[PDB]
Amino acid sequence: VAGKLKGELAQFRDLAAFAQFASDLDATTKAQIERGQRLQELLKQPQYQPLPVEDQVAVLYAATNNYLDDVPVPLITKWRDDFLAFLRTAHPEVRKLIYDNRLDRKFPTPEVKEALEAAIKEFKATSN
Amino acid sequence: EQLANARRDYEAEIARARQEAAKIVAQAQERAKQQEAEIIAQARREAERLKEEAR
Amino acid sequence: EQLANARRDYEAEIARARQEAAKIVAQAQERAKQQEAEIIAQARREAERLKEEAR
Repeated sequence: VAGKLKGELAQFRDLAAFAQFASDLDATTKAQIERGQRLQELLKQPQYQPLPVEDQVAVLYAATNNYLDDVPVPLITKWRDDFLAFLRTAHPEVRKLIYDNRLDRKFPTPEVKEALEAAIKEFKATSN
Repeated sequence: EQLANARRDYEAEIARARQEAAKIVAQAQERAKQQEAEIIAQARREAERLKEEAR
Repeated sequence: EQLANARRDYEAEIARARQEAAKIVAQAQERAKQQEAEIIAQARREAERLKEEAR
């Protein structure tokens, strides 16, 4: 899950000045700026609130599979927190499913890709 | 015929919207029943952990 | 106008269904949260009483 995260963050860091006051960019530079801002806001975490491995896997899967693109920049921390709360309560079985097969070579198993993308879609439709 | 199909589609779309809204409320009720059930269960588990660490 | 109003009615009533589903899940969550708060409070008080008796 984290290779795409690292690459996109590196591209965004390369594209620094353009984000902040260049206004003549296509939606190719600006797309990377947007996605990098999404991921950077995703890493903003409070104190004394650690996230287990399945939580980070689910959040980064949502972020890197374009399921978070429509969310505006300042609301991403709240989106992550709400998605986690939904995931504790609405579907603990998907958390258990992620945690059980986090060690297999090909993690996005169809059993896992289903019931995780499904949960993401349910949260997207139900909230906002 | 344009007007006829438009009217029939208007009422039929209302009907299918009510069917999908019934599905939506069913899903919301299922989510609520779930969420409350394991919220109480997690409260029970946390109380059990509190007793265990107290011991 | 029938086409436009059909689209508007479908979207508006689907939105209303979603909003009332949101209210349903919200009130269920509030009930679960306050019950959990009571559970944790009584568990903490049990732990404190047990600590006093252990002392």
